[PDB]
Amino acid sequence: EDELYRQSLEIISRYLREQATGAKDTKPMGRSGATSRKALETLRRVGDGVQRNHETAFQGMLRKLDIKNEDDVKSLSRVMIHVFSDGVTNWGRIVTLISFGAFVAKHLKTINQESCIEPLAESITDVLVRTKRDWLVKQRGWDGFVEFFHVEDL
Amino acid sequence: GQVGRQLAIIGDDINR
Repeated sequence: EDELYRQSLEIISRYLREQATGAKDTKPMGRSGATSRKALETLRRVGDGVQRNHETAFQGMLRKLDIKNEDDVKSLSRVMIHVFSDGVTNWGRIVTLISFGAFVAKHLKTINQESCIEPLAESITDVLVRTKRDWLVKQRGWDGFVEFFHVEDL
Repeated sequence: GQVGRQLAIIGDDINR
């Protein structure tokens, strides 16, 4: 039903799955697949950098959240709600959540919780699309994401 | 610290 949900889930799931399994999903994208490819490409470049540049904090947050089963993923939806509780929404926060999602999904695979990556990607999508839809739509959705992080030429 | 706050701070950095 919700295209934004679908597309967000597609992008976030692919990134999380791809980051956890190390395998890029060759399966074409659904709709707004141009956007989603570029969003995923953007997610890789920015997301991977977030995980590298904030790996110590991500490890700390991961140890703190202690995400080890599907239930624990709820605890992450809470944290993502907490992210936005100051009323501020921006792509940096959003990509950081997704990046942390990928960080968690990696850890999830090391512990036979690959089954939790889809819930994980789901909860991230849900938080974003359920609670920040208006902002997302206002930012032109994943096109705004791609543009926001687009590396301009000289 | 609270993970959310921490995440927001990182996010606001990534936003730059």
